[PDB]
Amino acid sequence: STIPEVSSKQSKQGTEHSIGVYDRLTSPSWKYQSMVLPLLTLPEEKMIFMIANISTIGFGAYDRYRSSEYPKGDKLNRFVEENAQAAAKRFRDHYDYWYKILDKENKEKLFRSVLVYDAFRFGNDTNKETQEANFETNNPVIKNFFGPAGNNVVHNKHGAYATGDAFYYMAYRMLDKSGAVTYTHAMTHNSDREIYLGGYGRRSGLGPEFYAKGLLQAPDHSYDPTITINSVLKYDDSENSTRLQIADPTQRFTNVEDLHNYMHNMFDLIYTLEILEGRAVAKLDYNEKNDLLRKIENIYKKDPDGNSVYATNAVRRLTSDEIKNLTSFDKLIENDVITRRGYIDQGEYERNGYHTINLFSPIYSALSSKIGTPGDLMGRRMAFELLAAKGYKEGMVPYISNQYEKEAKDRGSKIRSYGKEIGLVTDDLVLEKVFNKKYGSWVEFKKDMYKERVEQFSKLNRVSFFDPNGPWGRQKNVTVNNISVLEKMIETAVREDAEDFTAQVYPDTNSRVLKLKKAIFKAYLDQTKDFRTSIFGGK
Amino acid sequence: CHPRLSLHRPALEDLLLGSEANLTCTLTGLRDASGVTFTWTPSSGKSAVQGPPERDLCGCYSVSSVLPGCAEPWNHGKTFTCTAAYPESKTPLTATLSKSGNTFRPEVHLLPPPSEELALNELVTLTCLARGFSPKDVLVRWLQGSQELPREKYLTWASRQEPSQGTTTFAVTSILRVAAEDWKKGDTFSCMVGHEALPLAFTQKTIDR
Amino acid sequence: CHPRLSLHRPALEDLLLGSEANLTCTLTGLRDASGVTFTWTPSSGKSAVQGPPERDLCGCYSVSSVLPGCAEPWNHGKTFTCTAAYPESKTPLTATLSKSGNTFRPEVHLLPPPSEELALNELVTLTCLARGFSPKDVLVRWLQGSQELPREKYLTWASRQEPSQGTTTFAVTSILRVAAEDWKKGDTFSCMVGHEALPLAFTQKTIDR
Repeated sequence: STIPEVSSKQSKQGTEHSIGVYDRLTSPSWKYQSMVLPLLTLPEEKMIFMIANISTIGFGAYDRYRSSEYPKGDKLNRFVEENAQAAAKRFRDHYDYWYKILDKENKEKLFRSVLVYDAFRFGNDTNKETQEANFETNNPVIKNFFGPAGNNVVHNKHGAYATGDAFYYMAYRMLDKSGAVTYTHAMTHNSDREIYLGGYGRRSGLGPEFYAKGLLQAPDHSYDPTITINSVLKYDDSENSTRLQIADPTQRFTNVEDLHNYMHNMFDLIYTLEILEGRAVAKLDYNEKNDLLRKIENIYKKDPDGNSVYATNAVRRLTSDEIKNLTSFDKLIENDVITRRGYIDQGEYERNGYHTINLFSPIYSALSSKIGTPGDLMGRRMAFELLAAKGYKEGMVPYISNQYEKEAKDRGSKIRSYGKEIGLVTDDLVLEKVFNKKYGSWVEFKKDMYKERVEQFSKLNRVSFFDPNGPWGRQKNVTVNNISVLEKMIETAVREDAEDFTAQVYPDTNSRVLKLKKAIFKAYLDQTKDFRTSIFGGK
Repeated sequence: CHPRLSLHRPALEDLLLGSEANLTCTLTGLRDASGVTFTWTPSSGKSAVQGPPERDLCGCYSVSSVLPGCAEPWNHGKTFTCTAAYPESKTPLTATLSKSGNTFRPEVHLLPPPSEELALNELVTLTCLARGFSPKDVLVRWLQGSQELPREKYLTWASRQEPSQGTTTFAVTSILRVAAEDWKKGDTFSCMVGHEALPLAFTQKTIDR
Repeated sequence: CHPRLSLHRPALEDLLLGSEANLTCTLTGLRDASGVTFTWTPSSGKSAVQGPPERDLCGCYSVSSVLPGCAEPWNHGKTFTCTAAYPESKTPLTATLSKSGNTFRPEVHLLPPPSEELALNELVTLTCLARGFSPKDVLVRWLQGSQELPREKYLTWASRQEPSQGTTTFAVTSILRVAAEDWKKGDTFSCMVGHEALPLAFTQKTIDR
């Protein structure tokens, strides 16, 4: 690892700290230590490659990556060496970032040993067909190593799945970038209760996929306009344009306070953008306001238990009384309105679903469940907002860790699930805990955040920017100095967006407001070297 | 085609000159047959007339409804809400129409032709100015004496937002071309303007040499 | 969606004020991504740039091209023909643009506000007339002394067919609001009118009390 301290801890042979493959395989707590002999008596030809890490051990066959136009030989060897080294460095960078972030002395639990596999789908020299293996094929790789290392994989149709103590690539491939992204997702699945959270388990209602895709995972691309932290992979190859993310994860983050400051300032920008969009939306006709906004509801469907606590977020078309009540910006938070731009769905966002959160789509709703499950989209949004307001250790983790479950159970809220009694922690309880007495209800907390952001950009804002995004006519200079011009442009863009919203196929990426928001975000992210402080200067 | 339901205000000629106003709730993007319903919340003694499907952009069928005799309900102040159900999706799309408040009485300013145009005396560029009105629906036409000139005989621009502070009024200008001898002869030319904001709904500005 | 290709002239500001004209070749109805080839027949010292795709109605993906520095070829008289080949059909569509013949010099007639409007003296509504030009591309502004007023401070109409015999000319009108004090004091008002047919490309009409 990059940090000299863990490098010193790893260079020594000392168990529970050594990076050495042999020390890990020999020592207990390794599921299949039967690999040690076949991995030592392989026939001389190079068949398999191993990628080690501070927390994981990688296994893969050369035949996995062999292809039609890509046959065996020296070129296969060179490609495999280069990408194995690159993937090992990326994995090391990801776990170095996590080691920096964890400071509750839970970082000492990162020295575990977990194995990952490739897909056993070896390619041929003639055609790009990765035929499977079933411990009986004649490929020497499974004859020599994978066979004797006895463990069967279910061979799922698609998707690299985690088990709980191990992992196996199924559809992706560990050398590529998507390999690293799915690797971060996989380790979020595998190290969730003990490592990423401070020994506290998952929230009583939320499933394993809640923590996987929406948060605690690297963005699927650099394009992705989603609130997430680029943790594993770095890139500066013509990707500077439309980055919308962090270029250097191993350099941007040093400790918890840096991550908290970065998230806080990104939310400082996003709150200003949301405030401008909401102010524009408030002064609108009935039909446009109806077609441009929705409402989010909590539906307590019947659980796979005797309980009904677990809530499911559902988005429904809002009614006439609500839209009549929406006379100004501040009422938007009151009536729990969500924009249609990125959340077009009119059904339900089912629990345990791969739901992300859009960056430029405002969610004015401070909705929280009076029962102890907040749902998926509201869950992720509130978790990120809390991470912005308060650090990683207090906030976010208390929001979703069952950390207060013991105190909630002490206060009451007893419940029985899967034949055993267990405590139940509720949104109001965590709100009272993380903020001792500062906020009475979540609506007040959201309003206070918006208000403080309002005076914050009232006092300060940066001077020079070039985010024109006009017509095909050459327009380059806008030099937004006071946010009044930004608000005027946002309002004009919203009024324009009130039309041309009757598209069968493409009603979203043709929206002017999304492009303007993206331009503003990119200009502000590039102007500051790191994210640093968004609104700086004056006025 | 994803359908959407919209409402259109009645023509100002129907609103003013027409005894019974027809108000329309058209539906576009219907990618199926005419298995649709057109429901009007204010049932002020009117029936929803349904027509045959019409091919919209890329050939999508479009079905429309008409609520005739809407002048009295409009005079009654009742706002219209139109709800429709279509076979493609269960959810019913809704559109709402309401009275446009804060209307402004237009002002008419007849513009005599300039001296340079009058100096040529080949033709006179008779011009009229309609200004100071909130709604965008204004009927403008040129009147010669007591005889209304045909629409092809004069030229007029569409209404647009005018530069103003606070009040969002609109302006309209019209141009008429006729022989210079008629103006000098003594026969005057009139600018006849109609707008629903005025209780009389009409204003005339006339001048001659 | 049916593919459709067309050519568009550079903006009149680019045509007259702009040193390098940017002429547009746009394609609509392409049911796929930007796997298209755009070729200009008069590609004399110019580079074709294809930018982001613009999604039109009904999901028909559309992309366009820009030809910078076309002012000299436009002054050279070389017609611009654009050929587009798209993955949907092997046959490449072709679009042709040629110089607009029979250009007519506009006349600018500054109309003082009417006496009735001047009688109120609260605000005088200056009127500018742009008439008599075959091409439909005319730029009009209002000039206050030596300072040009912002476009948001005045309203101007668009080109439209006018009733004329033989020659197909167009007429545009511009309007402006200002107090009578400046008109009475001596501060004159200028109407800045530009058109490509004029060799000087600009005609100014100014008057005051």
